[PDB]
Amino acid sequence: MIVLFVDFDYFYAQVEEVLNPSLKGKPVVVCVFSGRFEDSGAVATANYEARKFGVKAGIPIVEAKKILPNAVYLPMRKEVYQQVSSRIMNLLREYSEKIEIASIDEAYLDISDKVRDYREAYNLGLEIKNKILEKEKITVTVGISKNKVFAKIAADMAKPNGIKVIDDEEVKRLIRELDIADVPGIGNITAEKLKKLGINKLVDTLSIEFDKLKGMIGEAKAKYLISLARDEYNEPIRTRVRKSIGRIVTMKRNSRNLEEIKPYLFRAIEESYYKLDKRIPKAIHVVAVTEDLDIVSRGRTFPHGISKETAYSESVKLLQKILEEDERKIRRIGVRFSKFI
DNA sequence: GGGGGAAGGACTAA
DNA sequence: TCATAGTCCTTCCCCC
Ligand SMILES: [Mg+2]
Ligand SMILES: [Mg+2]
Repeated sequence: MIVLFVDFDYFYAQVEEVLNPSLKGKPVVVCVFSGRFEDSGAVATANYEARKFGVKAGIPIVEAKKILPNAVYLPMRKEVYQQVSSRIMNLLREYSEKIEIASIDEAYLDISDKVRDYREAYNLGLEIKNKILEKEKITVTVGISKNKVFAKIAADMAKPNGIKVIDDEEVKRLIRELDIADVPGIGNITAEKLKKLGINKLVDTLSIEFDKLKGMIGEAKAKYLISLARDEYNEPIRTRVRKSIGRIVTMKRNSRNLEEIKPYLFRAIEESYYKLDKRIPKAIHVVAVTEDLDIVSRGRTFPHGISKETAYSESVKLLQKILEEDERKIRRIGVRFSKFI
């Protein structure tokens, strides 16, 4: 299997550039303004001009302004980025029916039946970068290898505006050298549990007692890491099916007053159903972001489709169940639907 | 012993 | 006042 992975570069920021060419060269910061106070919120992303100085996805807009008070700050326009994204995905289908859209800016193409070696793949990668730059003036990084995971690692190494192949020999090389924390699926919490076992390279997972690793990081991740170690991982590229759709919204001020949170809850439902678009969910969950940031969630599954009417009354029950089972004030409130028919 | 689903918190990522 | 969507893992639970 020859997988080709595509990841758009500093996407939201780059799209803002394409719609306003005069931003080219200046640090650009796309923000999610929460609204409780001027400059409240986080950075969704930044171009490399801004990123070069420490301004990057996740930090408070406040900080970014202290680092680069003169960078361009723009409100995130997801709808716009999503349409640009869809158009790019379509260009990708012209290269393989077997395509997996991982996120708004990531996709895997199984090009096994399109090329015969990593040389042709590489050229096809170039064709793709030029096609996109051409049609949408968007630069992307291409990663090529024998499976989804390494194709993604290839990309991580070559970004931005790059392209890299990781042949079988380099795979085995990485299995021993590559820092295990840089493996897709391994987060901080998991990276830590691993270090606490001397495990710092994939190979180290082959020498350790399984049940020992399993009891530490869970059975699924254990099998995942090992299979990668044995150079055996090869999950198929498959059309993705969003299993759930929801929306969570931050409130002006925290509280635990049902009637004061209702507005937000309902606003979150209207926005969600909209997104549902044709989909009828059989399950629903009300999600809460406590003052301390912990997450409290209570949901329920029904034996049939959920009407917006139901969603309404039902969400209030779940909301209160949360209210009674947690004495914390709520910072953000949202809803989430799943188990579509 | 395990198929299978429902619920709640974990974990990645974003 | 710093703090922005989704997928699974783990557990209990009915039950063949
Ligand atoms: Mg990405
Ligand atoms: Mg990207």
